[PDB]
Amino acid sequence: MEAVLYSTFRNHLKDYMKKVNDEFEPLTVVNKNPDEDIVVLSKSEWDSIQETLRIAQNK
Amino acid sequence: MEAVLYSTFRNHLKDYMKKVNDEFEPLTVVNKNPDEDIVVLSKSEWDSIQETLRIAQNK
Repeated sequence: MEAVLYSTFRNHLKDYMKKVNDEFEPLTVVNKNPDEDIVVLSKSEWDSIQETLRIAQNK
Repeated sequence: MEAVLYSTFRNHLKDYMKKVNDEFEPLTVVNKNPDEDIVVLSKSEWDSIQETLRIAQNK
């Protein structure tokens, strides 16, 4: 997964939001404090994951 | 899921990163352009999802 330093993510926030949407690929934001670290993905991909999970549970 | 306007998310980025970590709960960032919309969650929770998916496929 693409990994992005916090400062770089903050400095280019809209670009990264467009990237995860346009690429259907998540990224990780890297902090010096690991308890701040996050994953960013499009709502479309998140919904894909959640719909797939519920469909798979039904099947 | 908690929904956060883009401007509010940008203005309080570190607070929201700490929130998704401390709460083990994702949030959605709401843009005027839906193709910019994202989900933010902790790396810990993402890893939980991915480990669970692979374990469930094995079982």
